[PDB]
Amino acid sequence: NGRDSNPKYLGVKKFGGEVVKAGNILVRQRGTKFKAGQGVGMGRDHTLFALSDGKVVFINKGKGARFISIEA
Amino acid sequence: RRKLRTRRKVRTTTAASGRLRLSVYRSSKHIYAQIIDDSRGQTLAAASSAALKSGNKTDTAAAVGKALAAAAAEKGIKQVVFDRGSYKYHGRVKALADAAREGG
Amino acid sequence: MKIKLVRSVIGRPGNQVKTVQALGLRKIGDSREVSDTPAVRGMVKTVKHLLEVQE
Amino acid sequence: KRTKFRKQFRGRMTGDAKGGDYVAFGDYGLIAMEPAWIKSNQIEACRIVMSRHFRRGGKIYIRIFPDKPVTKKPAETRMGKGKGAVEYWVSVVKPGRVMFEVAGVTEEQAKEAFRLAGHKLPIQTKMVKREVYD
Amino acid sequence: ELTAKPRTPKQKLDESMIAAVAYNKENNVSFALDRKAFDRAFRQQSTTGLFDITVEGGETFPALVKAVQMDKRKRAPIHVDFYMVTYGEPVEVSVPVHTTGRSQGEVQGGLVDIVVHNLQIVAPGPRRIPQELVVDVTKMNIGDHITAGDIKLPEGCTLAADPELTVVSVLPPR
RNA sequence: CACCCCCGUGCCCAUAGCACUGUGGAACCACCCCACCCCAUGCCGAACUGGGUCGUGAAACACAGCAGCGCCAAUGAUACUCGGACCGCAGGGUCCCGGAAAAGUCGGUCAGCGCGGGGGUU
RNA sequence: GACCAUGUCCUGUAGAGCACUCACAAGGCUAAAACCUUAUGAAACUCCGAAGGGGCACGCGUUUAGUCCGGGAGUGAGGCUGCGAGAGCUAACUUCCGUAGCCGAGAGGGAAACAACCCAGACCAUCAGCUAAGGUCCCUAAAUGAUCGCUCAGUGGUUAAGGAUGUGUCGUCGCAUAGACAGCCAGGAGGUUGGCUUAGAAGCAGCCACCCUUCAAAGAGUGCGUAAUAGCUCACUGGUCGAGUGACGAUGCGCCGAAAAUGAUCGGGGCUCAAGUGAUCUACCGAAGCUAUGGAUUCAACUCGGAGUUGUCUGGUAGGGGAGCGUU
Ligand SMILES: [Mg+2]
Ligand SMILES: [Mg+2]
Ligand SMILES: [Mg+2]
Ligand SMILES: [Mg+2]
Ligand SMILES: [Mg+2]
Ligand SMILES: [Mg+2]
Ligand SMILES: [Mg+2]
Ligand SMILES: [Mg+2]
Ligand SMILES: [Mg+2]
Ligand SMILES: [Mg+2]
Ligand SMILES: [Mg+2]
Ligand SMILES: [Mg+2]
Ligand SMILES: [Mg+2]
Ligand SMILES: [Mg+2]
Ligand SMILES: [Mg+2]
Ligand SMILES: [Mg+2]
Ligand SMILES: [Mg+2]
Ligand SMILES: [Mg+2]
Ligand SMILES: [Mg+2]
Ligand SMILES: [Mg+2]
Ligand SMILES: [Mg+2]
Ligand SMILES: [Mg+2]
Ligand SMILES: [Mg+2]
Ligand SMILES: [Mg+2]
Ligand SMILES: [Mg+2]
Ligand SMILES: [Mg+2]
Ligand SMILES: [Mg+2]
Ligand SMILES: [Mg+2]
Ligand SMILES: [Mg+2]
Ligand SMILES: [Mg+2]
Ligand SMILES: [Mg+2]
Ligand SMILES: [Mg+2]
Ligand SMILES: [Mg+2]
Ligand SMILES: [Mg+2]
Ligand SMILES: [Mg+2]
Ligand SMILES: [Mg+2]
Ligand SMILES: [Mg+2]
Ligand SMILES: [Mg+2]
Repeated sequence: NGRDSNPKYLGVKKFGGEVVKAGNILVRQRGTKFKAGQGVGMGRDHTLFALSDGKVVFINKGKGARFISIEA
Repeated sequence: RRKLRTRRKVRTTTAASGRLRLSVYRSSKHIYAQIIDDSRGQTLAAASSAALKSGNKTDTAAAVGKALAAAAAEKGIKQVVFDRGSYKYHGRVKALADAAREGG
Repeated sequence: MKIKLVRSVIGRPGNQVKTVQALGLRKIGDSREVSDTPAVRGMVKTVKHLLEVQE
Repeated sequence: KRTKFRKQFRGRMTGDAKGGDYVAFGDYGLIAMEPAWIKSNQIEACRIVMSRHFRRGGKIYIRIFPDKPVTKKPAETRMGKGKGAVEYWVSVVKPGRVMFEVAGVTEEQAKEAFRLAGHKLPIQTKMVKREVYD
Repeated sequence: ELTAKPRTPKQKLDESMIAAVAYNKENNVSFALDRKAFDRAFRQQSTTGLFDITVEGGETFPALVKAVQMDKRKRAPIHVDFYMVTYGEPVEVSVPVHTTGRSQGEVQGGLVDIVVHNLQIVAPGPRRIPQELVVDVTKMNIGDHITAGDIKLPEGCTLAADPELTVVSVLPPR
């Protein structure tokens, strides 16, 4: 063994209560650990970036049912 | 099962586009076909077939579409999204769309 | 509230060091009056083991 | 005591027991006083001796079990390369976790059974009788 | 008897078997007990009976011990739970099992194991619950198991466990 | 939101779900009804689908009862831990202050809020 | 800026649980996978799940740092301790990471001695004062201090499994002025030289099983005995006897366990007629920390055309900057 692979510094890049420019990246994820609410659009590797400038808010009933909206 | 309708009604993510959606219920030919702004829990333009008659269901459906087109144009609406139900765009409902956008 | 340093800041984790510094006693044997505001009351609870709280 | 198939290696730590602080099954029993690993062989010696005291008996539950491999490095080698391969299995035994639990044998007989069964053990232990059990 | 100790008061080295709440729909109550004097009663009653307490204020309150929270490191009690008795078959209590006499397998066979030393049942009588359950094991043969289904249940008691579950069972030697 | 009830479509996002079950009937919905063709089945009008009344509330669905199940769930007590301060050679553990679960008991629920329409008391 | 408080969001550790995966404990059920009652472990298991922790916003509050831009660097070998892990043997003044602090770069008091530990960051001067850690019998500064005990071991002043009628403090179980525990005399029984055994096994090698008579009174019955019985004792019985005893337990301080190499020791003397100890309370000693008087620099405000006042600062390796002294 003695093998390993680079860190992928994934996360909630922008936490609810953070104003965001358009195109800011807010969550990094392997998949849909977050499912993108209103105003946000999710990319190829399933990072989801805000489309509209404003505050970031978490809709989060959880269990795969967590969504990131942006409010203007 | 009828995973046609939850699928087609998750594909109206473009209610985020601002257009209203136009539900239809090719059931008993009751084809009531409401128009809805989803943001409020509100519907804006009913067209139930209570006593419209008009004959066979495929043409009574177009009658429902042509009547609802006026019923919604009165209030000031023009953007449209045809949220079909489980039903195909097979004709008896397709007439509803033809007659509806014939006179928006 | 009355406050007096009676413990060195040396050898104590640096949050306690910037805590005493913003409290504004730079040497043991200093004292000061303090506001009742929860911010500074918690600023003093954080390093109460360094100080003699009087009131 | 040996585990029939696994994943290969482990690690270690301790804090007080959360599984099996109360006795069931038996009449009396025995409890640890000290955190520790216990090898397969320490179990088997307690079984051998308490089966010596329980001829034609059959009242010997063993409510513990070597789950954890522990792997000494080979002969004389400088450090470098893996944890060799496993040398023996051990069971974590935190205090208050029962090990042993007899039935069907009179108090002084079970008491002597537990004397010998503890003396082969690497820990303090205590015999208990059951009554504050939900 | 018990005194009030609401919130988190300190205890005497006389254990005062603290951390005791009695509850139903009505009211929650205070902790403080009288240490060994608790144990001297509990072993006699042992979940299958009730006894009144008299904190200052409430001169009486019946409860039947729901559960105990003993220390693990030093086999001693700590916290005890209680439930009030609203009477009129409301009681869901765990009766101890007991076995009578010589069995036919205790004659020539071997072991006589109680697989369920206690078993839960509802009691039609609230203030009258069995203190035990003597079982007539005399007539079983070696390798047979008395199932719960034929366990005597005096005075209209229901059985809160599986009819087919084994309770006692004779076992072969070795 | 005059009172109920039906078809639909939302918010909610198992305290709303399951099962047992009873009411429902041409008002609504639902099966049955026929198929060369619109249209379709990698075989079947079962599914879409097109042409309709009888018939029937069977099944499905709606709505009530329902605490067997699931779902939630205290208080209390712990586990643990932020800071402080200690003991044991060691594994390990204690104390002061404050935060504090999980499991279980007690107990809670077979929901709760809209919007448009259809037919009722005529 | 920084700490701290509020608000909010994100996390899958400790713990805890088996609901999936691997494992695994006693049974019931059965062509055993499966299934149920009961029972458990898990770095690569999670129905759950703190404490904390990070980002934002505010400052609803104390503070003084920050940011960028340009010149010069050095450093890129770390060391310990505590907490959390890995590797190791739950070895190492071991090796590798996280984290806090010290050391490096650190003087001063304590720890006999001692980079790391505990106290405390040295501008200068004083034959001034209060204290920290640590101390107060003599060395050696300062109570042979006070009060309730604890240990008679030099424990103190080197471990453990394990043992012990050692001793205090509680605490659970029995049998007693219808008179018990040792303690003296008195009896020891009945089929029965009891079934089951090897060659004989007969309280008394030993696998299987313990009921029944005669009795105020005795278990086919304890350790011994030659290979077997006797034999002196025992568990109940008794005149006497005259009042407490015996058992497992929690613990506080101690005993044993406990052998290495030039000569011993707690730093030494010596300490129980406390100089050990656990609990309390003072009174003082005790530092280059703090306070007093004097004094000078770094900075910054404040005044006059570096000066002076007030505050403040001044441990220091590589290094950067600044003012100056000496020689031709
Ligand atoms: Mg850990
Ligand atoms: Mg458990
Ligand atoms: Mg390897
Ligand atoms: Mg609580
Ligand atoms: Mg605190
Ligand atoms: Mg801590
Ligand atoms: Mg706490
Ligand atoms: Mg700030
Ligand atoms: Mg864990
Ligand atoms: Mg972290
Ligand atoms: Mg602002
Ligand atoms: Mg530069
Ligand atoms: Mg290097
Ligand atoms: Mg390092
Ligand atoms: Mg290892
Ligand atoms: Mg090293
Ligand atoms: Mg090295
Ligand atoms: Mg160096
Ligand atoms: Mg330093
Ligand atoms: Mg020093
Ligand atoms: Mg030393
Ligand atoms: Mg010295
Ligand atoms: Mg040196
Ligand atoms: Mg030095
Ligand atoms: Mg050193
Ligand atoms: Mg200290
Ligand atoms: Mg002094
Ligand atoms: Mg002092
Ligand atoms: Mg002196
Ligand atoms: Mg010992
Ligand atoms: Mg004295
Ligand atoms: Mg003084
Ligand atoms: Mg001084
Ligand atoms: Mg000075
Ligand atoms: Mg001067
Ligand atoms: Mg300096
Ligand atoms: Mg200085
Ligand atoms: Mg200097």
